[PDB]
Amino acid sequence: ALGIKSCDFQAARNNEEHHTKALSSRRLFVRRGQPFTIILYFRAPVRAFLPALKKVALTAQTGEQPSKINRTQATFPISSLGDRKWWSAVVEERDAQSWTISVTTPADAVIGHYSLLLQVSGRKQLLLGQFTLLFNPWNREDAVFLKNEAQRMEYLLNQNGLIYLGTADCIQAESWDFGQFEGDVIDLSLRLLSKDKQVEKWSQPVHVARVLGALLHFLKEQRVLPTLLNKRRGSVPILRQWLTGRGRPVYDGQAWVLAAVACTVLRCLGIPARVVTTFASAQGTGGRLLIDEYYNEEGLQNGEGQRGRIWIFQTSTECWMTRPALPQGYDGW
Amino acid sequence: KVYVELQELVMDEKNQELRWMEAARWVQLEENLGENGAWGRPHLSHLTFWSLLELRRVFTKGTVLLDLQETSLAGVANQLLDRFIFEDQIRPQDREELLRALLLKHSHAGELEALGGVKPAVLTRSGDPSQPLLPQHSSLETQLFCEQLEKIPPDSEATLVLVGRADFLEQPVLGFVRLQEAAELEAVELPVPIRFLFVLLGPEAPHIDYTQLGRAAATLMSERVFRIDAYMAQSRGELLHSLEGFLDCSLVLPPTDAPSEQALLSLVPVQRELLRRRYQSSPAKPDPLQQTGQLFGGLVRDIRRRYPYYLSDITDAFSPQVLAAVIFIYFAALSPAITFGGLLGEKTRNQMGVSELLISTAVQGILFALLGAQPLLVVGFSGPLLVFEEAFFSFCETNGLEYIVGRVWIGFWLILLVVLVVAFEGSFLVRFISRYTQEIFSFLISLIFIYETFSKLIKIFQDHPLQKTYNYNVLMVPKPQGPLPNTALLSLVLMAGTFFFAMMLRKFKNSSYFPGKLRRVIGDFGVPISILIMVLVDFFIQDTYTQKLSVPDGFKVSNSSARGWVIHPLGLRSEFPIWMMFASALPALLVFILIFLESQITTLIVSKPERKMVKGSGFHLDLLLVVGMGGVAALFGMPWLSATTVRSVTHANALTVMGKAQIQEVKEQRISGLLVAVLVGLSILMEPILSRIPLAVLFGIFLYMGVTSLSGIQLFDRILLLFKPPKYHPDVPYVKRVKTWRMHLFTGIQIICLAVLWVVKSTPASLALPFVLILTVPLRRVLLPLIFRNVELQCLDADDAKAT
Amino acid sequence: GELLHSLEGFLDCSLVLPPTDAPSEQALLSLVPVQRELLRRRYQ
Amino acid sequence: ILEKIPPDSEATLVLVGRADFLEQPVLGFVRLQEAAELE
Amino acid sequence: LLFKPPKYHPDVPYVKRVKTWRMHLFTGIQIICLAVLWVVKSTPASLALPF
Ligand SMILES: CCCCCCCC(=O)OC[C@H](COP(=O)(O)O[C@@H]1[C@H](O)[C@H](O)[C@@H](OP(=O)(O)O)[C@H](OP(=O)(O)O)[C@H]1O)OC(=O)CCCCCCC
Ligand SMILES: CCCCCCCC(=O)OC[C@H](COP(=O)(O)O[C@@H]1[C@H](O)[C@H](O)[C@@H](OP(=O)(O)O)[C@H](OP(=O)(O)O)[C@H]1O)OC(=O)CCCCCCC
Ligand SMILES: *[C@@H]1O[C@H](CO)[C@@H](O[C@@H]2O[C@H](CO)[C@@H](O)[C@H](O)[C@H]2NC(C)=O)[C@H](O)[C@H]1NC(C)=O
Ligand SMILES: CC(C)CCC[C@@H](C)[C@H]1CC[C@H]2[C@@H]3CC=C4C[C@@H](O)CC[C@]4(C)[C@H]3CC[C@]12C
Repeated sequence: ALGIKSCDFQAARNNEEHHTKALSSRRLFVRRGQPFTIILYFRAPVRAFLPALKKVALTAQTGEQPSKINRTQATFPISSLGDRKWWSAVVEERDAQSWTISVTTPADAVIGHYSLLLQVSGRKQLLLGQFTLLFNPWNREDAVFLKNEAQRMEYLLNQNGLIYLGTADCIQAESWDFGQFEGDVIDLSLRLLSKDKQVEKWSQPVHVARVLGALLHFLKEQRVLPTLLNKRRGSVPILRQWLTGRGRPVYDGQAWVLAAVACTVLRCLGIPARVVTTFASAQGTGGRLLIDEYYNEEGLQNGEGQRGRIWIFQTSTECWMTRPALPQGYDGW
Repeated sequence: KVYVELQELVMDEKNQELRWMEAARWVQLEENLGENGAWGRPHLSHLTFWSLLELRRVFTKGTVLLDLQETSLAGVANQLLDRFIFEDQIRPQDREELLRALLLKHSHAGELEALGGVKPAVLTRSGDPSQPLLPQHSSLETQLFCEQLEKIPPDSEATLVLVGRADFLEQPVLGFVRLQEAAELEAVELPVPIRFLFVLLGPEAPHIDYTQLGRAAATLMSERVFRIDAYMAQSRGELLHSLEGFLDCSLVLPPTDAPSEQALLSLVPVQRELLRRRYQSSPAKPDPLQQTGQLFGGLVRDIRRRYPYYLSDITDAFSPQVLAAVIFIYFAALSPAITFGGLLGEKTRNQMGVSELLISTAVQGILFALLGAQPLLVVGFSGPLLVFEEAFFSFCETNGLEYIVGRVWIGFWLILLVVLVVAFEGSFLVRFISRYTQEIFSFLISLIFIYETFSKLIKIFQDHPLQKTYNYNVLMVPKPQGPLPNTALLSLVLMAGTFFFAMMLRKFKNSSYFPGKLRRVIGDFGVPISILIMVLVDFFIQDTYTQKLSVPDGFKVSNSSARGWVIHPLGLRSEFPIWMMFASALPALLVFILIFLESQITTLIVSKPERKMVKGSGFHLDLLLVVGMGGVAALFGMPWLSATTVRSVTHANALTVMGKAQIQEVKEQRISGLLVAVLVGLSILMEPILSRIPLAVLFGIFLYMGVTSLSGIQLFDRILLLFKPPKYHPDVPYVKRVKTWRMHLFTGIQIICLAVLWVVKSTPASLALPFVLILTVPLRRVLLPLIFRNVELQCLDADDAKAT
Repeated sequence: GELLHSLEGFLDCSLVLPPTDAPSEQALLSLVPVQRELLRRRYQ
Repeated sequence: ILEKIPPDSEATLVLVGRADFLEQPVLGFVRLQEAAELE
Repeated sequence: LLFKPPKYHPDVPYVKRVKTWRMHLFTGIQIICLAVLWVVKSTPASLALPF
C-alpha cells in the first residue's frame, strides 16, 4: 500500500538554490554538501505515516559499478535521525498523497552522474530519477570552499571572461566566452573524466584537476594543427572539437586557449578557476635559470628558435582548492 | 468511359535500340505492365505529390493544340514541335532530335517477350539513348500490382500519353493536343480512335519521375470532370482551371508510423465531400451467445459461422504437429475408454463394457468431427457418467425394471430435451459462466485427474506389495492372483520415466538447442517419443510382469446373453413399465444437465480469445450433436458421451503453436479428431500393438496432461501468488490494480468453492456437482459485488484478461 | 537545410488520392496496400 | 486528453495568423534548447 | 554451444571475437584430448595419465 506514482525532482528551484540555474531548469544539478528537495507522489493515500516511513529507503549510485567501498553507492533511510553531514533524507512536509523530502549529500561525495533509487520493504528497486553532483564552493566543509560571494560569482558563475594577450607594456584584453554552463559541457567534462579509472578519487578536487589537465593537454597536443583560422568563439567549440573531432580546429598560433578550455571544464565541474597570463615567460628551460638568445651581426635571429625561449606571453589555469596531502599553509590558488 | 495509354521512351536489350513501349493503361481503373510482359491487376490510381507538382508547373506554361486539323502521328509531332519552337519551349536545333524521338516504333505488350525486355533511357543530342545518370527507382506499381479491354465503349475516344527523357532540354515541356476529329494512330494497336495527345519531354531533374508524371497526366485525363472540360476547352486557361479544381479536391495522405484501417476509414466524409465539390461545378453527375429470438436461430448462426471454413478444416492439418497430436490424443482417449469400460462392465453385468464404449467413442467422435462446430473437443465417457449409470443400475435392480431399456428411454427423452433447448436458444445462458466458474471447474477437474492418476499407482502398489518372500508360481490368467516381485517398483519407474521424458521434451520444444526445424518437430513429438522409449524399455525386460493394455476380442457384445446390438424400447425379457416410459424424464433431466454443463464449459475453456481462436465455436450445434448422438446410441445400449475437459484441453494444447511464450495460432482442423476416433474404433484390430504398452507409461502421460492443463488457468497463478512474496507478482491487471490481501481473499474464496466441490465429489451425492457448481454463477454476480468493487472484479474476473 | 531535407523526404512518402468516383470505403482502403510499401523503408 | 499523452512528451505550438501589412508569408521555426512551460 | 544454433550463442568475448567454426574446432581439439585421457585411464598404464 506504498506504491509510488511519480517523483518531482524540482529541478528549477533546487538548481536556483544550488547555483546551477544557468545549466538547466529541467535536469537536476546539485552541489555536494547542500540539501536538495524532492517530492514523492503516492498512488493511494498513506494511512499511517510512521510504519510507511519505516518501510522506505533511498539509494544513490554513481558510475557503472557502484559499491559501498568506493563511496559510489549509498543507502540511507528517510528519517529525522539521518546524518545531515552524510547521505540522508527526511520528510519536511507531507499530505495524504505526497511527501516533501529533503535529501543531503556528504561534502566529500564522489561527483558525477547519479541515480536515486527507492526501496520499499518487500518490493523491488524503483528508479526515482537522475541527478548530477558537483563540487560546492558555497559549502564551508568542501575542499573548494570560497570565502567571498563575489569571488564565487566571478570564478564559478561568470561565463564572460577576459583572456589578456599582447606584451607586458601593451596588454590587450580579449573577450572570451567560457560557456561552462552550456548544455553539453558538463556531460563532455564528465565523459572526459571517465577516462580515469580511479572513480573513488573523484571526490578530491586535486585528483580531478590533475586528471583533466593532463587529458586536456594531451588533447591539445593531438588536435592543435601547425599553421578564418584565428576566429574564436570561446572555449566550448574548442572543447567540442577536441573531444569529438568535429568543428573548426585550433591552429598553433592560438595554442594559449588550453588554459581557457581547462578553466571552462573546471568551472563547469564546480572547481573555482581563472585564466592567468604571464608576460615574458621563459619556457622550455627544464628548471634552468638561463636563457640563450642568438643574434647575427644585423641584430636579427636566423633559425626557428631554441628549445628554451622567452615567450611574449603564456596563459595558465589557476584553480582553487585546499591541499590536504600537502604540508600546512598551501590552500588556495 | 475512356481509354488512356501511357508509353515510356525505353531501350530494348537485344539491339540496344531506343523505342516507345506502353507502360500502363486506364479504363477508369489503372492497369500496369510488369517486366514479364503481362498486365498487373486493375486498381484505383494513386498519385505522388511530386508528380502532381511537376504536372501543374509544366501545365501552367504548357502548349495547347486545340481543335487541331490532323490525323497522323508524324504530322501531329510536326505541328506540336512547331508550336513548341514558337513558344520558345525548346530551341529550334532540338526539333530534329524530338521529331526523331516521337516517330520511332511504338512497341506494345505483345512483343515484350519477343524482345529482351525494356530499360529506361534518355534521348541525347546524338540521338543515342545513354543510361540515365540520376538514381533509379523501380516502379511502386510494378512492385505492388505487377508482381504475380472489352470494357472500352465502342464510341469512346482514346488518349495517348507519351513521356520521354532527353538531356537536350533546359526544362521539362508539356504539349497537350486535342484533335478536331478523332483519328487512329500507329502508336495504338487497339481499334479505338485517339482524341487527346499528352507529350511530356525533358531532362533528368530533382523530384521529376516521368513515369509518375505520365501517370498523373493519364489519371487526370481519366477523371470525368477534366475529360468533360477538355472536350469543351477552347484555351489553356480552361484546362488549367480544371486542373486547379482537380488539385482542390485531392486528398493527400501524409506518412505515419501507425497504419490502420480504422484511422483511414475515418476519412470517409472527407473523400465524399471532395467528390461532391469536384462534381458540383461539372455538368455531369457522380455515378455467438446472442438470443436471436428466432427459432433455431443460434443453431443456424453457428452453421453459417463454422461451415464456410470447411475447406481449411482439412488443409490446415497437413503438418507433422497434427500427426503427433493424433498419436497423443489416441492414447489419451483410448486408455480412459478401456479403464471406465471394464468398470461399467464389472459393475453393469457386462451389459455395457469396452466393446460398446470403443464403438460409441468411435462413431460419435467420427460424426462430431465431421459435423461439429468445434472439432478440437474430444467426445468420451466421464466420471459423472460412470456414477450416474451405477445410480440407474442400482435403482433398476432394486425395482425389477431392466437397465438397457430404461437407458433407451433416457436417451429418447434426452433428444427431446436437446431439441427443446436448441429451439429456444437455451445454450445462450452459457454467457453467464464467467472466468470464475470456468477456472473453478477446470482446476477441480485437473486435480481430480491427477488424484486418480496417483491413486492408480497406489492401487498397483497395494496389489503387489514389497515383500521379503514371494510365491514363484502364481497364476497369471486372467490377472495375477497374488503379489509379484518387482512389479510396483518397475511400474513407478516407468511412470516417472515417461513423465520425465515428456516434460524434458516439452522443455526442449522451447529450448535453444539443435536446428530450429528439427527441435520443433522433435518438440511436438515429445509424448509419442516418451511412450516409444518407455515401451521399448519395458519390452526389453522379459521376466518382470507389468500390466499391459487389454482390448476385447472382437466387435461383439460384452454379454451375449444379456442383450443384442439393439434393444426393444418395450422390453427384452419382461414388459417394461409405461411409467418408466415417462419417469425416465427426471434422470434424463439430470443427464442433460451434466452433459450440457460439461460440454458448454469445455467449449468455453477451449475457445478462449486469449488462445488465438479465430474460427468460432458453435455452442448450439455442438450441444445438439452431442446430446443427439447420446440419445441415439442409447437406442443400442451404447453409452452417452460428452466433451470432457482434460482431453479437449490437451487436444487444443497439442494443436497450439508458440511464437518467439506467446500463443500464435491453433491448428483448427477436423482431421485430428476424426483420426483419433478411427484409431479408437480400430484398437480392437491392432491388439498386438496395444498388448505391449504398459499402463504405467500411460499413467505418466496422464500426469503430464494433468500438469500441463494448468497453463492458462489464472486461478493456478493466483494459487502460486500465495506462496510468492508480494514483490515477484507479475505485472498483470489483477495485481497492479488490486491490493494483495484483497486478491488473496478472492483466491481464498475460490479455494473454499474448490474444497466444497471436492468434498461433494467424494460423497455418495456426487451427482449434485453440476448444481453446486452453478452456485458460483450466483456469487460471481450477486454477493461478490457486496464485498468487492467494480474495478476489482473487472481486474480479477476478466473476459479476455483486460484491464477494464 | 536539414529540416528542408526531412520535409522533402516527408513529401516523397506522401500519397495523393485524386477525386475518384468509387465508393469511399474501397477507395480509402485501396491506399492501405500502397502506404504500406511507400513506408517500408521510411521507418526501418 | 492528459491520459492519452505519454509521460515523456513535449509540446509543439503552431501559431497561425493573418496580417495584411506583411508583404509575403513568413515561417518561423523554433527549437528551444530545453523544454519550457511558458506562462 | 556445439549443439546450439549460432543465433543464440551468448554475448561473451570468446564468441564475439572468434569465428563460430574456429571455436567449435577448438572445442573439438579439447574433446580429442579428453578422449585420449579417457583411453589412457582404461589401460593398465593408467598411472601415465598425469604425464
Ligand atoms: C513456512 C514459512 C512461512 C510461511 C508463512 C509466512 C507468512 C508471512 O509472514 O507473510 C507475510 C510476509 C511478508 O514478507 P515481505 O513480502 O514483507 O518480505 C519480502 C520477502 O521476504 C521477499 O522474499 C524478500 O526478497 P529477497 O529475499 O530480498 O530476494 C524481500 O526482501 P527485501 O524487500 O527486504 O529486500 C522481503 O522484503 O511474507 C510474504 O512475503 C507473504 C507471502 C509469503 C509466502 C507464504 C507462504 C509460502
Ligand atoms: C541433427 C541436425 C543437423 C546436424 C548437423 C548440423 C548442421 C546443421 O543442420 O546446421 C545447424 C545449424 C546451422 O544453421 P544456422 O544456425 O545458420 O540456421 C539457424 C537455425 O536453424 C536456427 O534454429 C533458426 O532459428 P530457430 O531456432 O528456428 O528460431 C535460424 O532461423 P532464422 O530465424 O535465423 O531465420 C536459422 O538461421 O545450427 C544449429 O542448429 C547448430 C546445432 C547443430 C548441431 C546438431 C548436431 C547433432
Ligand atoms: C450376463 O448377464 C447374465 C444375466 O443378466 C448374468 O447371469 C447372472 O449372473 C449373476 C451372477 O452370479 C446371477 O444373478 C446369475 O448367475 C445370473 N442370472 C441370470 C438371470 O441368469 C451373467 O453373469 C452375465 N455375464 C457376464 C460376463 O457379465
Ligand atoms: C419424448 C418421447 C420419448 C415421447 C414421450 C413418451 C410417451 C408420451 C409415449 C411415447 C411412446 C408411447 C407408447 C407407444 C406405444 C404404446 C403401445 C400401446 O399398446 C400402449 C401405449 C404405448 C405403451 C404408448 C404409451 C405412451 C408413450 C410411451
